[PDB]
Amino acid sequence: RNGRDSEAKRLGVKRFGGESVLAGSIIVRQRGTKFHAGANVGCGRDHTLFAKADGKVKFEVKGPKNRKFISIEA
Amino acid sequence: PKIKTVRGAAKRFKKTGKGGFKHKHANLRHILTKKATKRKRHLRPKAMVSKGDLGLVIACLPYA
Amino acid sequence: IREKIKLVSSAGTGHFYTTTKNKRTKPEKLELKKFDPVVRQHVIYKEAKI
RNA sequence: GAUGGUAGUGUGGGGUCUCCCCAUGCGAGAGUAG
RNA sequence: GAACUCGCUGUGAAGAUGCAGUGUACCCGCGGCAAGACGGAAAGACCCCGUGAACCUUUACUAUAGCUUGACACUGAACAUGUUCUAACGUUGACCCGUAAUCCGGGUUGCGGACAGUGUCUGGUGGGUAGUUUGACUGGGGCGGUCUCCUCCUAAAGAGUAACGGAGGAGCACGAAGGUUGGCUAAUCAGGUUAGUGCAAUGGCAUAAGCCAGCUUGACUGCGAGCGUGACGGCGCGAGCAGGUGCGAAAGCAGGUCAUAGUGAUCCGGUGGUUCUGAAUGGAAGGGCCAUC
RNA sequence: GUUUAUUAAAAACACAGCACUGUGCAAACACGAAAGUGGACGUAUACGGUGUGACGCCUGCCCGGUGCCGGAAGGUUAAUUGAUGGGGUUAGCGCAAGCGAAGCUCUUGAUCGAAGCCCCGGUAAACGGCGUAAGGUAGCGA
RNA sequence: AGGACCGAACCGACUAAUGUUGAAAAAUUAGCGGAUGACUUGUGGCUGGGGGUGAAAGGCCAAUCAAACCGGGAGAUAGCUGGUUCUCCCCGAAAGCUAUUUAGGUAGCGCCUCGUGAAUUCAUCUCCGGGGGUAGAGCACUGUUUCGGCAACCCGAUGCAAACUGCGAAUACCGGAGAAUGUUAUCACGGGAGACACACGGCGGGUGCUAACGUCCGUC
RNA sequence: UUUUGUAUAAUGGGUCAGCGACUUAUAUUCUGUAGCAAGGUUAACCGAAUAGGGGAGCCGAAGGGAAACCGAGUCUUAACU
RNA sequence: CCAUAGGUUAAUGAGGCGAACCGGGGGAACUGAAACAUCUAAGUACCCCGAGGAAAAGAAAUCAACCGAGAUUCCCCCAG
Ligand SMILES: [K+]
Ligand SMILES: [K+]
Ligand SMILES: [K+]
Ligand SMILES: [K+]
Ligand SMILES: [K+]
Ligand SMILES: [K+]
Ligand SMILES: [K+]
Ligand SMILES: [K+]
Ligand SMILES: [K+]
Ligand SMILES: [K+]
Ligand SMILES: [K+]
Ligand SMILES: [K+]
Ligand SMILES: [K+]
Ligand SMILES: [K+]
Ligand SMILES: [K+]
Ligand SMILES: [K+]
Ligand SMILES: [K+]
Ligand SMILES: [K+]
Ligand SMILES: [K+]
Ligand SMILES: [Mg+2]
Ligand SMILES: [Mg+2]
Ligand SMILES: [Mg+2]
Ligand SMILES: [Mg+2]
Ligand SMILES: [Mg+2]
Ligand SMILES: [Mg+2]
Ligand SMILES: [Mg+2]
Ligand SMILES: [Mg+2]
Ligand SMILES: [Mg+2]
Ligand SMILES: [Mg+2]
Ligand SMILES: [Mg+2]
Ligand SMILES: [Mg+2]
Ligand SMILES: [Mg+2]
Ligand SMILES: [Mg+2]
Ligand SMILES: [Mg+2]
Ligand SMILES: [Mg+2]
Ligand SMILES: [Mg+2]
Ligand SMILES: [Mg+2]
Ligand SMILES: [Mg+2]
Ligand SMILES: [Mg+2]
Ligand SMILES: [Mg+2]
Ligand SMILES: [Mg+2]
Ligand SMILES: [Mg+2]
Ligand SMILES: [Mg+2]
Ligand SMILES: [Mg+2]
Ligand SMILES: [Mg+2]
Ligand SMILES: [Mg+2]
Ligand SMILES: [Mg+2]
Ligand SMILES: [Mg+2]
Ligand SMILES: [Mg+2]
Ligand SMILES: [Mg+2]
Ligand SMILES: [Mg+2]
Ligand SMILES: [Mg+2]
Ligand SMILES: [Mg+2]
Ligand SMILES: [Mg+2]
Ligand SMILES: [Mg+2]
Ligand SMILES: [Mg+2]
Ligand SMILES: [Mg+2]
Ligand SMILES: [Mg+2]
Ligand SMILES: [Mg+2]
Ligand SMILES: [Mg+2]
Ligand SMILES: [Mg+2]
Ligand SMILES: [Mg+2]
Ligand SMILES: [Mg+2]
Ligand SMILES: [Mg+2]
Ligand SMILES: [Mg+2]
Ligand SMILES: [Mg+2]
Ligand SMILES: [Mg+2]
Ligand SMILES: [Mg+2]
Ligand SMILES: [Mg+2]
Ligand SMILES: [Mg+2]
Ligand SMILES: [Mg+2]
Ligand SMILES: [Mg+2]
Ligand SMILES: [Mg+2]
Ligand SMILES: [Mg+2]
Ligand SMILES: [Mg+2]
Ligand SMILES: [Mg+2]
Ligand SMILES: [Mg+2]
Ligand SMILES: [Mg+2]
Ligand SMILES: [Mg+2]
Ligand SMILES: [Mg+2]
Ligand SMILES: [Mg+2]
Ligand SMILES: [Mg+2]
Ligand SMILES: [Mg+2]
Ligand SMILES: [Mg+2]
Ligand SMILES: [Mg+2]
Ligand SMILES: [Mg+2]
Ligand SMILES: [Mg+2]
Ligand SMILES: [Mg+2]
Repeated sequence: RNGRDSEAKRLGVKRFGGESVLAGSIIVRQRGTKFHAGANVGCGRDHTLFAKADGKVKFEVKGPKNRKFISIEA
Repeated sequence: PKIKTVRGAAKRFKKTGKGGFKHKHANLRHILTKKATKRKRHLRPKAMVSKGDLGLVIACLPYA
Repeated sequence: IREKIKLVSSAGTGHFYTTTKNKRTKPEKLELKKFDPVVRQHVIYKEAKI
């Protein structure tokens, strides 16, 4: 009755804290927002977080909800 | 005897200035309504044959 | 169940869009203002056969 | 929310080897004083 | 293959004269016996595999001889659609001649007669005959199950990761269920999402991603810095730029939908469009390009 | 009687007998691109094919399926025939946009059209079946 | 009279032994059947290979038969098996992924080699910047579970979980900085491959019986 | 030899001598080497000629675009930051 | 019935053989397509007929492109 699975989706963190990015670079692929778009970061339609500026990646526990934000530091 | 061109290949590839090959993209013949405009717009321009495929193409086109 | 249809320009060019439609639930012909890139203006587009 | 101990564990070695132990490094969670 | 060719218990490509340990054994015939030398003989016939072969079967596929249908031809006349007619044609009736000849031909006559028959074309039938096809995975093969896609676990805290491992889904829906602005907040009978999400599971969701209303078509066209993921074909995310549009007071937001399934390369062809091509030339046909089936 | 020369001699094959069916003679049928030839110098008491297998007593029910036979109202339907529409070209007429005869041409495919098939019957010593076409009779039975 | 009877010749071939590098590529010996017939035999003739002939065994057609023999197409094709010959020096795999009428074949990629070119390009270690949800743990959640108090719910105490998480390591991985060391150890492009049957052992697991010198992954 | 693995009780060889398996033609690409160099080279053929003649061709010095066409640009688009 | 078929004799020629090449009449399959049917192998092998020192072909109802060429045959290009 079993014997099915789907293709693994290659989700996860593509650029970790302190790595240099160009604008456009994907930082995390995810289902929903485990991570949230901080400063200089967009959120794509599949909740991909991507750099809007050149700079370094910065993850932070920020908000009243203890939520994890991806931002690009100049 | 002269090597014979693979004539199917010659209808699908053209040699560029620096010796690579441009081809037309797959997936833009039919079943177009369900496809996104963005997808279809990016399939219009001709693309280059990749590194892995060049050996296969060159074999087919000895008079490229 | 959904059937493919042609949204065709009122501008008189031949730019058509394509979409689907549930003809059983929506028997009336669909009409929408959409960008015609020949005349380069938003015009009325009206349903026609695919 | 310490401290201490315990669990786990990288490397090397060992045993009675379904599981452990020793050397060394890292060291929780829970609970406790607070 | 070469031999200076013992037993045993172990070992070991897993059943040893040849390895280890050990026991026994002076050298060499002759007659006997067949327990072993996985003895000799035949590149296992069983079994599986090969996109091997053959022959056989059939309502497997494609053909096809044969049989059969009609049209046209050979093939005509007169009356009316049918009937009559004779002259084509048939005769495996009779007779005559070549001729000594149950062949054959020619002649005369009878009978049949535009029929029959044959050619070309054409529908049917057609294992009579022929060429072939008849998947793969698989704790042997078959039978059963499975084959693409999505979600979770196995998966060893980056990614990825197998089994006929453990559990479920998809092959859509929606011109609103899309866009925006402004409001609004559940299950349950005590509280805070324990509800909701168009449809599985997981991750998300209050700034709600839930729900409602008004106004709308951004379910825009041309592009795209950069990046993710693939052997590749591809697939995905994407600021920003140009044009034009919607909502909003404006900042802004909008290139379909909370996200992750809802899919099919190429060929061949259809449809519309087209500052392209047009085999002497002008056209056209066909081809190209764009959109789409 | 016959048979697997060389591992099978049999319950297998054949057989007289039986039945069905074809065949009117230039027979059906067979060998042959054909001419011919066999059938047969035979003619339905004959000949071919098929099944059964001396003899005795017998051989039930089913025609829905497949085949065969008969039917031809109705439907569908080939070559053939080429209506009718559309396109291409261009003598002309347009100041130009276009329009456009004839001829030629590309295409469309009305009408005509047989058998077959669907359809209506028959047929089981046809292939078969015998709890739906009909439900296994007689006889026999570990 | 008779496909009548008994039985030699003659024609067969039921049984057994022998023989089985035979006396013999089918016989001999002792028995056995038919023996006036659908009998047997001499000579000659005819039928030809998808063809013949067949009282039917796929029998027989020159010791050959589910398509004779000889020559030719012909060196058919063989993803299969076998074999592949002198010497030295340098480097040195893979038995994986993806796809495949694919699975013992093949292609791209990975890994080997040779050449060309170029960044402190790469590695180890130290320090710095990261994201984890595994081990362990726990029980608020999803479930499961025991006991007590009250009796619908909840509470106290106690366990359990690959598809539980109000926690959470070691390691590993990504990035940055620095020294030392290392024949550039790295990356790119180009010539040539082989390989895509792996095995056992350690560790982490699925499966199996925490059975297998079992089977399937990850990693050394 | 074949294999994960063979003293293997897997394969092959009784022995010796002789023979017995990556070739050849043409095309194409890369490397080395030689000539000439923005050029290089001729084919058939002629020629008594390994000479010499023969430059028909071929490759190269330009690309882009499906194509018309444009050209150190060109294509894309109404037009490119 | 004229005749014509037929009959007889004469003269002349043919016949049969031979390696390839050549023109014509027929015409496979293995094989390749990683199966296979279109397609391929290939108008090949093979069979048959006929001829000659050669055969066949041959003086445009040919090309070309508005400029022109000038029968046929063979070689090198064009061009995989
Ligand atoms: K010993
Ligand atoms: K013995
Ligand atoms: K007639
Ligand atoms: K298995
Ligand atoms: K097994
Ligand atoms: K815009
Ligand atoms: K007998
Ligand atoms: K019937
Ligand atoms: K044969
Ligand atoms: K490969
Ligand atoms: K290489
Ligand atoms: K292992
Ligand atoms: K083996
Ligand atoms: K053996
Ligand atoms: K070469
Ligand atoms: K050279
Ligand atoms: K450019
Ligand atoms: K063939
Ligand atoms: K093949
Ligand atoms: Mg998944
Ligand atoms: Mg298209
Ligand atoms: Mg502590
Ligand atoms: Mg603690
Ligand atoms: Mg032993
Ligand atoms: Mg002896
Ligand atoms: Mg003996
Ligand atoms: Mg033996
Ligand atoms: Mg064998
Ligand atoms: Mg007729
Ligand atoms: Mg048939
Ligand atoms: Mg057949
Ligand atoms: Mg074949
Ligand atoms: Mg076959
Ligand atoms: Mg299989
Ligand atoms: Mg992971
Ligand atoms: Mg890990
Ligand atoms: Mg997986
Ligand atoms: Mg792996
Ligand atoms: Mg694997
Ligand atoms: Mg799996
Ligand atoms: Mg770019
Ligand atoms: Mg604008
Ligand atoms: Mg939706
Ligand atoms: Mg959804
Ligand atoms: Mg076609
Ligand atoms: Mg067109
Ligand atoms: Mg023209
Ligand atoms: Mg008898
Ligand atoms: Mg016998
Ligand atoms: Mg016998
Ligand atoms: Mg007769
Ligand atoms: Mg019988
Ligand atoms: Mg009987
Ligand atoms: Mg009829
Ligand atoms: Mg009846
Ligand atoms: Mg008698
Ligand atoms: Mg006999
Ligand atoms: Mg005897
Ligand atoms: Mg007797
Ligand atoms: Mg007797
Ligand atoms: Mg048999
Ligand atoms: Mg014989
Ligand atoms: Mg055969
Ligand atoms: Mg051949
Ligand atoms: Mg051979
Ligand atoms: Mg070495
Ligand atoms: Mg795949
Ligand atoms: Mg645990
Ligand atoms: Mg867990
Ligand atoms: Mg590092
Ligand atoms: Mg393989
Ligand atoms: Mg493998
Ligand atoms: Mg394996
Ligand atoms: Mg393995
Ligand atoms: Mg293990
Ligand atoms: Mg085990
Ligand atoms: Mg094993
Ligand atoms: Mg083995
Ligand atoms: Mg050994
Ligand atoms: Mg031995
Ligand atoms: Mg051996
Ligand atoms: Mg072998
Ligand atoms: Mg041997
Ligand atoms: Mg150019
Ligand atoms: Mg083939
Ligand atoms: Mg002569
Ligand atoms: Mg001549
Ligand atoms: Mg002139």
